[PDB]
Amino acid sequence: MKIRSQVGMVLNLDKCIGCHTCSVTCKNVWTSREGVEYAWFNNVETKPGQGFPTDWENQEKYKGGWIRKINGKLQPRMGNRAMLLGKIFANPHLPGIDDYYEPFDFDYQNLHTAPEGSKSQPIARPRSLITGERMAKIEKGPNWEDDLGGEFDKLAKDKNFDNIQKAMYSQFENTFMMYLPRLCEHCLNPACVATCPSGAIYKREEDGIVLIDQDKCRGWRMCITGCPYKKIYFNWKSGKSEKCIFCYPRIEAGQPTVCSETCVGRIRYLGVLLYDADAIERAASTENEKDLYQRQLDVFLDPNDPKVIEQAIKDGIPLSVIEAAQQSPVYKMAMEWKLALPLHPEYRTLPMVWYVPPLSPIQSAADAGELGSNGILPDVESLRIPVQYLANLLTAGDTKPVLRALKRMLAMRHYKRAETVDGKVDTRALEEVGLTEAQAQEMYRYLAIANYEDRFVVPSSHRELAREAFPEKNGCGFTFGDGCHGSDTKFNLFNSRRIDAIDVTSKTE
Amino acid sequence: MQFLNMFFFDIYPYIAGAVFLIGSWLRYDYGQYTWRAASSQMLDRKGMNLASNLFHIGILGIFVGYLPIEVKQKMAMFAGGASGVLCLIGGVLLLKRRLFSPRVRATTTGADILILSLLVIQCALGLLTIPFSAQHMDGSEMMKLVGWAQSVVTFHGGASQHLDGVAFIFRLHLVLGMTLFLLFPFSRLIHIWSVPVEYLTRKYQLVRARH
Amino acid sequence: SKFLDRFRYFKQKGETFADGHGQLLNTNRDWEDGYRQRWQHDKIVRSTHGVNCTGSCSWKIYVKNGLVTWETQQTDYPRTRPDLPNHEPRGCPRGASYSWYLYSANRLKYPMMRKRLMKMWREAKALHSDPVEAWASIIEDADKAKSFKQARGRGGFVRSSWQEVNELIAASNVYTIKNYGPDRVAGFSPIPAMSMVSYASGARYLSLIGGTCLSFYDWYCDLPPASPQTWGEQTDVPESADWYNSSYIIAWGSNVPQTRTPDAHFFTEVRYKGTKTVAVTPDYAEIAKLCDLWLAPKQGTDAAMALAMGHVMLREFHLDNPSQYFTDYVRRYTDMPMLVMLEERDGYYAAGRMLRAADLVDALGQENNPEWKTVAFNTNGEMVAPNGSIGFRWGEKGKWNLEQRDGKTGEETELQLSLLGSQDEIAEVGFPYFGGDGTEHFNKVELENVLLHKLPVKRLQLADGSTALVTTVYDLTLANYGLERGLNDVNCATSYDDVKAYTPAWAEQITGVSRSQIIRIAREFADNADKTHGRSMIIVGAGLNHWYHLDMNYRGLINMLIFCGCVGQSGGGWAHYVGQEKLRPQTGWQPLAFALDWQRPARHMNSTSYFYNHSSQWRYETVTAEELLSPMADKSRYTGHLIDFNVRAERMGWLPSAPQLGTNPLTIAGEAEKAGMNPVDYTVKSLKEGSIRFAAEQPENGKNHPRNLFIWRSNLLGSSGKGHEFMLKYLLGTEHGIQGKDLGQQGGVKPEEVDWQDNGLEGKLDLVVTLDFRLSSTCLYSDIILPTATWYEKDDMNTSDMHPFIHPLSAAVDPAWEAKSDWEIYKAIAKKFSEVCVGHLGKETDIVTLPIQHDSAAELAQPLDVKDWKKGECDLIPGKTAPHIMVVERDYPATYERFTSIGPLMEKIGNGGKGIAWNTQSEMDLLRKLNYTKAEGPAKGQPMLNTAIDAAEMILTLAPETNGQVAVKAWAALSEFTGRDHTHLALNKEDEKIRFRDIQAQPRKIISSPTWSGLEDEHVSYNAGYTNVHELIPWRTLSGRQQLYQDHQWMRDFGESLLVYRPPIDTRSVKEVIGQKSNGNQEKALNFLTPHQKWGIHSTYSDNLLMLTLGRGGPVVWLSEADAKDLGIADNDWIEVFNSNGALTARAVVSQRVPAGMTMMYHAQERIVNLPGSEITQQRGGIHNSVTRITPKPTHMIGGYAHLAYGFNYYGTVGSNRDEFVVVRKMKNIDWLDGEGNDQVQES
Ligand SMILES: Nc1nc2c(c(=O)[nH]1)N[C@@H](/C(S)=C(/S)[C@H](O)COP(=O)(O)OP(=O)(O)OC[C@H]1O[C@@H](n3cnc4c(=O)[nH]c(N)nc43)[C@H](O)[C@@H]1O)C=N2
Ligand code: SF4
Ligand code: SF4
Ligand code: SF4
Ligand code: F3S
Ligand SMILES: [Mo+6]
Repeated sequence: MKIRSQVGMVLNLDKCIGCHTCSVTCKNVWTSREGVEYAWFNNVETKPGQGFPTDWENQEKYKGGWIRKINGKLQPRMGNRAMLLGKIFANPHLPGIDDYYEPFDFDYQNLHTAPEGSKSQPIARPRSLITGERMAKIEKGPNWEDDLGGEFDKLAKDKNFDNIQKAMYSQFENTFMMYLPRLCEHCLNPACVATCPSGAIYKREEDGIVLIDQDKCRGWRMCITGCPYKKIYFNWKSGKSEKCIFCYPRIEAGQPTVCSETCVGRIRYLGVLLYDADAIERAASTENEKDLYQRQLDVFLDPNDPKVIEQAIKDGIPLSVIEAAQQSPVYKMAMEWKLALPLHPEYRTLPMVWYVPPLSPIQSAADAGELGSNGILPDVESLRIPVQYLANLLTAGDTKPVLRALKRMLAMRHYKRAETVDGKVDTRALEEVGLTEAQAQEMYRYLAIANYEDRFVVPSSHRELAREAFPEKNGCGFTFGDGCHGSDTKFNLFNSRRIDAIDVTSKTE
Repeated sequence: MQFLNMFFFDIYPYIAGAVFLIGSWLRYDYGQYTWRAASSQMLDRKGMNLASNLFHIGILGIFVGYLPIEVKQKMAMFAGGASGVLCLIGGVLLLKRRLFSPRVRATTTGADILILSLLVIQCALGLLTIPFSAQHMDGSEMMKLVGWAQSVVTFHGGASQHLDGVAFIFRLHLVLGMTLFLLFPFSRLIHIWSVPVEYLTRKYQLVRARH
Repeated sequence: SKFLDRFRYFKQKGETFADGHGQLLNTNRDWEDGYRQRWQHDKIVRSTHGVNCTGSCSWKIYVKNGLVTWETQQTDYPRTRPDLPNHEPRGCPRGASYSWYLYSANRLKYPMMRKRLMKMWREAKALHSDPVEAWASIIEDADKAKSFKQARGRGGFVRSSWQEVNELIAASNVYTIKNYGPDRVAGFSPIPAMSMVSYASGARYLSLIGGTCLSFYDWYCDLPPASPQTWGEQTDVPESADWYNSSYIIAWGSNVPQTRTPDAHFFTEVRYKGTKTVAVTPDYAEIAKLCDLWLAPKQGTDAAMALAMGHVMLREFHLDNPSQYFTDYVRRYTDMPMLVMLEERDGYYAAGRMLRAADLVDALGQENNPEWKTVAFNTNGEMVAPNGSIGFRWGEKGKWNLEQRDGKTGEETELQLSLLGSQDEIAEVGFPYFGGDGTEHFNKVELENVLLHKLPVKRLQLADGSTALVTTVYDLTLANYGLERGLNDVNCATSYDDVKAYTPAWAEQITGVSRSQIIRIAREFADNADKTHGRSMIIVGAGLNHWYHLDMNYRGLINMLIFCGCVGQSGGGWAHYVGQEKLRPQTGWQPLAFALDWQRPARHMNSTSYFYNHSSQWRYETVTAEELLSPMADKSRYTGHLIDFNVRAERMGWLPSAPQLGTNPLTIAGEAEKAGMNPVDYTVKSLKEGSIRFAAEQPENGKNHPRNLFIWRSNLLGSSGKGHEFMLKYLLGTEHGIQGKDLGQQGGVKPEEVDWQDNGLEGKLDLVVTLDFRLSSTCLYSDIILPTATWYEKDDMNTSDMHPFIHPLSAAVDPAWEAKSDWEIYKAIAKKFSEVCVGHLGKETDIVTLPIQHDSAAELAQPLDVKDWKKGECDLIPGKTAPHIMVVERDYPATYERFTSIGPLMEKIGNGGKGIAWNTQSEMDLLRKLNYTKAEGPAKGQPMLNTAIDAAEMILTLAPETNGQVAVKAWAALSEFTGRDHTHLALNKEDEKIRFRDIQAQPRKIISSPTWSGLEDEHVSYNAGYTNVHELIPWRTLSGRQQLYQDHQWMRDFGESLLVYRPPIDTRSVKEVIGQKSNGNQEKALNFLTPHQKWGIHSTYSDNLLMLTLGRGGPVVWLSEADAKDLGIADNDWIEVFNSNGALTARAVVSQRVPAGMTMMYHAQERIVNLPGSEITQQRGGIHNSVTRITPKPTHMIGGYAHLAYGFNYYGTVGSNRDEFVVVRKMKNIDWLDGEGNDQVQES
């Protein structure tokens, strides 16, 4: 029993408008450098589709995530320590840039400098950002399948259509599409960390953010394969890997991540989750993969339980963090309401970025239809997105937790309409799914009204604890190059000293 | 000739060694971000699996090499012969890719061309010495080279004397090989220092405390 | 030493966890500073985007290293009520990418000029010391003029200087104004709401010098003529927050998540409140993903669905089981109880004009404007002239209100709806039916061109001794819908399954939507509205409004909402969202933008007629007015080319003109003095005699075409310009891709109001000047490109229809390189013009034509019919049967001093708009203190307008929306007309004064204003028409109520007196070119739709690498799988789309969500990125508008008739475009035409 905290995220897919604003803001801030111009820490994909990189969900091809051996032990699908080391000279599963897309730019300047007397109107053609050569044609992009862009038989190759008779969805009337925005899951049992030979990747103790140490990373590029979500991108220029860093510079003072605060749909929720690190391996190694979801909920801890409080304090969790955990929207949606679900819990990484499945227009039927248990509003059975699809995406194939979430959402709707339109109390739909009026009114507060202070409840990472914030506050930022940053030993070959440190020791004790 | 002899085998080996060691330490302490393998696999996968493995498995087998002395020569001529052939094939393939694969050539640095070219040359020379050591199956050639090497690493003056009357080809091989050490800290070769041994016994999950 | 740390190997190994599965390390983490210092910045500056998206989102501009590096949304908007979600963060993907422009490879840094033009300019100046005479030597030489016009869009741009371009612009303006007339100089800039002062910069300059200011709302086809028709209001809608007060919403032809991104959450969140949502789109659009039900009617047939739904509603909630709420509502707020006179036809009657008080004996006791007051029957059988009719607006006071009172005795009355049960007899009235016409691409339902219905009527004794039959609009409406009422009408429905005029079964054939779906939703919608008292709403957009028959689609939806009493209630109504048209502080911005502070009036022009005429698209017209006529109209009383109707509209004072007259309007006064009469009379006499003619009659004589065009905040030649190839050929004089032949070549009928010539005049524009920050397509075809500041480098203001907040644009840093704000660019042009004009123009006198204005007393022009003075049907009375003839004095040498100072007219005359006026002296005094005043010069003592801030402050201080003080005087003025007090609407905010610097600190909510019809309150959200319904303020329509019946002669004769289904018109643009230039691959005809894209806002951001990387990397076209497979097209193949108007090239996006029969090239991807050469024109591939062409509609030219009277962007012809059809095919040769030898060839 060791309590640790992390700011988790929940994305309400039902409210996602597929706008990509989250992707653009992340790109401008973190990945506009040559070498990672093709990398999209945050990217949104339209489903059905294979995604970015192409078919990333196909773990048989890419070898990402963990597997549970016969003996019950966990091992990266890539292979054990030695097997992995044996692939170091040439990672045989490594995705090529073409699996992402060849980054390109256009010769805009030709519009400006075209010579006098051109035979035709000038134009700006494409050019590779990798070779600088002229590109005859752009054949791919990071969001190439946007809004069902491509023949159905191509998009339906979607790993999530497994075990589903998809023929019926090729019919115009049964058409359907949803959006899947995604970043790094900042897992509790990250495969990346376990597949990096140099130990360059680590999970921060105080807030659970998983980072790739840019100093220590050696560019063995095995981690990229290890991540079953393909969220680690090789910086082709620096020779090192980079990944979503959960905007820690901001989270550290209590701010939302850029993609969270910039979400136009107001679908992202940030809230603390307390977990028992000592239960991680036990939970990620449960025999049946359909139990990983529940096994993980069991690893999370109740923030109002004084037993957990005292254990947290004893284990170093700051008071303000405990406080935040007790009013965490992520906890209300994952633990209480059961609306949020993990993404591919079967990879056994214990993902910390969860999702609320989306509703959808009712399916095609013989006639206008009949009033169901929810009146003019839809019953969960009438939704057009095949529920089995959502299950392959969020619950290892188990449709039960997905139906419960979808039903409760619809239930909430039924109750609120009774109230605001008929001016009457009607808890029939709520009772049917097991929610009380109070839970429903609260769900409505966080999901519908969604005040800024309720969507983001990020506590401080407290950079002052176990460190020396004073001399840092006085000297951080003066990057003259003292060459003493990064090590604990004060000795350095250039005979220098740290700018943000006090070297004249007090003689008065 | 005698002057060049003392320079290349009495002095130079210490210049290259001083530059190799202090250069590695200085680049490690002040160039962490520049310390990487510089993989280029993602930009072009074709043939990298075969090429890279041939080269690495080849060159590494040679170094594991670098029971009387003449037995060792035999083993080194056939074992080192094969590894050197695998290595030379891999190297040549890696160089052809670096120079002519648009994506690799466009994003390469000069040092990558230089260091890989010198290694292919160094491997070709190595193979060319085989027929020369074949005229001294008693291991007499190998003995001289070993004598020199041991004198150099124990800081014993006169090292070049051990090389008295050895096939000229062995001279070049030694010069080029020391030159590689000299250019080591300023090329991608620094990845060699980082061979991930500790990984075989490391706990899977890593967590860094507040620091 | 990082090396020495490696020795503390195990000393950094703390506790393990998870039974040896994990290890806690105590090692250095300083490296983390790496990303920390990237996030860090110098400051954040507040700014927004000056682009037409309706977003109006305030952003945080980050400056790091003294440069703009990125941006993130501001979340500090004043919060909405506790029971409503707030607006933060807003924003969208396009907006998030703006930062890219600032230093990108496509940024315009210096003023540019076409090389050929510069060479002749500098050589001319060496021979002509005076720049005016220098331009003259160039422009009057056919070969010189041609050498640079033919160079347009053909490279050769060279770096110039502000001094050089400013002189040439001014010299050219002076020469043009002097030798042809001020109205030969013009400028195009749209949506002032997105950047108020930026728009005003050029409009103010042009207005001072007399140049024409081209419109945009109608030109873009965002103006729904149906609105002016029904409410006498350009456009007024509820805010997005109000969607959250609705319990039933239909998103019809509105792609909310994609085209209203920042407001979408209100739509997704309201669903959790119990609200049901329905999406109506032909394709499975993004908006469907958010709804409960998806209806997919055949594109263009929507009016049919609306009609059938209205049918069910009337049948179930008005007849079978009358709704108390609905009945009372239509009784008091519509023209249903109004009486319509029946005209005698052969064997049957036809609905004529509405009965007026003047028609009766005692004129119903109406002495003032009796012929402009509608008549109805009270429930006691007595006839009455109810309050509110537009007749009570002018010439009297206190009666222009919606109080259900007798217009004569001021007593309370109760209008009756149906005559059924008190008629003197039953008369058969014929209604027009077009549901049987149409192309082969849409289903039709054969009935009769004229449907006879049994209507209850009453015989009345008219004031002229004659007699006539009348019936109510209500009765007429139920008949038109096909509702059986007991008179046993064979053309009425016996059931919803009966295929009759507008039944669910009928619409099922026309639209393809299951009749039971139409019934269920019509029933639910109406039921919800009855239960909540109108809280049902319909979000509608360009999906329906860009069709040629937009009025039918709209009146279909409007009737549904009215029949259910939703208009005017928070949570319900007509939610029209297209462009960012709502510039809230209106009356504060107009005087600035059109120099109304110095001179009145300006020269406004409706752009569709303007371009239709000058880019000569009429010369290729395929649609005849005759084939649009009502089958019951006198075919011979409506002869001529569609353009002939425009010319008649112009000379009758209905629509504006540009150029106005065929003679320089600055010389008329000088001729009137010689003749011995004042200028006005001399003009009327000359017009009658024909010595002076309207320019519209001879657009090609060499003196009636615009010669100088300024373009800013517009990409006209790559986005809005329908008939792209026509513009390139006639306005620019460059190569073009037009494929068809003109009227002359086909030997068709030449217009009867306009001269004809086999060889049309080309290259009419002498100088095209474009202002922009990126080299757009328009810039590429310009003569001079002026580098303008991006939205992060200048100050201005922004407002939108979506929310009630007014916030600013701010300079994060000074404009990069040599860029300048639009305000400063025009300020400098004005300054140079002022000196260059000396000796050429002084204190001139200008005769200006001004069409009869809506909201002005003159709106009461022609009451019962149409009289053309040129036909001798009436005298030429300017301001009534012709346009006003105004005298405007211009002080050309003082243009600059006037531009940079607030004129004396605000003080001498006052300010106002929308039919009301007020004193604004105190505001001017305040402005003198805020902007400082002129030390000397012509404007001595007047407030200054030196900076963009001064200008912004002028707008804020003058408008009632931003100055509570002005707000009360404005409501006080309106109270005179209605007789009801409205000051209570702004009294509790009378001290409020929004300052520019305050909004930089935090966006501010505006004050309720009479300029609009909703309230800015803290208990009720802003809902359009709320004031009419709750304050009893009339709708500026003939009847005062929401008009279902349009009785204007033209509306009746064109079959639109009542709404009716009209099938997409045939542009006949395909069958003439299909197959004429085979490339070997199959060709097929498809409907060419252009909804707005996801990877740009029009063409803006289209060249932005972020948008191009997130999209398909350049111009693309969506095609259904079936259509693509039929044509041999694979996903991403190069394809060519073309028709008579031109050709474009792009790559295909094959998809299942696109229904067979239609193709979609999302709006504005323009002509500068990734386009190969056309296999059809041998030229660079064209753009989406290379295949469209303007085709005006007669019903949109109606003027001098109450609600149908002119207004800048209030009425006028529209640029519809969705009826277009095109030929599609896979390309063969992919030649880039650039000498790169990098061409390709697509197989099979
Ligand atoms: N991202 C982005 N946002 C913008 C703009 C932009 O360029 N990009 N521009 C502004 C401006 S200026 C305008 S005028 C509007 O956005 C137009 O959007 P709207 O959604 O009304 O039109 P649109 O023409 O796109 O039509 C919307 C959808 O309706 C479907 N549709 C198309 N034709 C029809 C039809 O005939 N009937 C019906 N029922 N639906 C039809 C279609 O799915 C389309 O996307 C607005 N914001
Ligand atoms: S999602 Fe993030 S933490 Fe999880 S395995 Fe991938 S990169 Fe590692
Ligand atoms: S910003 Fe929000 S609504 Fe838009 S795509 Fe990203 S997650 Fe979805
Ligand atoms: S472009 Fe318009 S909608 Fe998008 S962020 Fe900017 S202002 Fe908002
Ligand atoms: S495997 Fe490790 S060495 Fe770097 S490239 Fe991945 S973090
Ligand atoms: Mo628009």
